[PDB]
Amino acid sequence: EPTLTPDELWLVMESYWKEKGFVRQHLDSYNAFIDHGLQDV
Repeated sequence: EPTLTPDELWLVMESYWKEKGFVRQHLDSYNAFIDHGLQDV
């Protein structure tokens, strides 16, 4: 079978950034600090 193309693999990676954003590391980790961070200190 004509395996995919190098152009359908674009549509997989296009769904990666419209689902989760680009500022992930700051935003997501701080989100966990509110839940389980303050209570343990």
